[PDB]
Amino acid sequence: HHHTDPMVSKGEELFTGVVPILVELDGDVNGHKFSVSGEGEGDATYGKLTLKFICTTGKLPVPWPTLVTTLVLCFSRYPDHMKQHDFFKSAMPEGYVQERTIFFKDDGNYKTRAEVKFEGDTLVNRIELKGIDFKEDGNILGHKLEYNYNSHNAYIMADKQKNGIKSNFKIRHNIEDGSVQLADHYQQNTPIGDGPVLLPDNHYLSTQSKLSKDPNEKRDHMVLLEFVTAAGITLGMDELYK
Repeated sequence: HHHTDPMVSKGEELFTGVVPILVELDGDVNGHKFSVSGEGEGDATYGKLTLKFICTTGKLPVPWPTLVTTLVLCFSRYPDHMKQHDFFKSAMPEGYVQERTIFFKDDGNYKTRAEVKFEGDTLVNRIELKGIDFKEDGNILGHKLEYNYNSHNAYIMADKQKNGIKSNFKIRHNIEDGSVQLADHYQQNTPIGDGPVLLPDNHYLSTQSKLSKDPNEKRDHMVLLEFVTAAGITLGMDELYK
């Protein structure tokens, strides 16, 4: 890697090559307590994540797809002309707090708080999840969601007052009967360290995820292949290719 901005070189230097990932979640949804462990690898050069998650308490009391957004946007591919907008890498290695409220339309809410930071060479995502006001017969506690996932765009805006970022975005979960369960995401990220961070201009992250199962695995689990790419800022003075 070679950038003219030493602040960019610093972040890029930590996400060179393949980085091992640990994910830890403690959850309580309507008093159903559960835990999830995840392991895999991230490759920020390709925006590529490969993760396997296991429910360590037994059967997951909510559908796996409802946890995908909660269960490491520092592995996003930022194109070269946008690297000065990568908040996520700039906060490393001390890390950042990621907070969300997820409103399931006509159902309950998840509240999440995560610390994303390095423990030695390992990127760790440690999460507390609280779920309240879910319908026992609804799409979530009723397990009526399909085991699949769509492509989304998450718009990222600076919050200069907290030296962080915020995002609002909608996830669509396919229901078994061909309908859709909307999940409205509100997100804020703040640095853990007191050092400076890159505060971005408005842009979006483009996501694509595939869910699968390990045919040899007897525990309740999810295999996740995810790609994340930053976009929405164009290159040139009108223009390089014109």
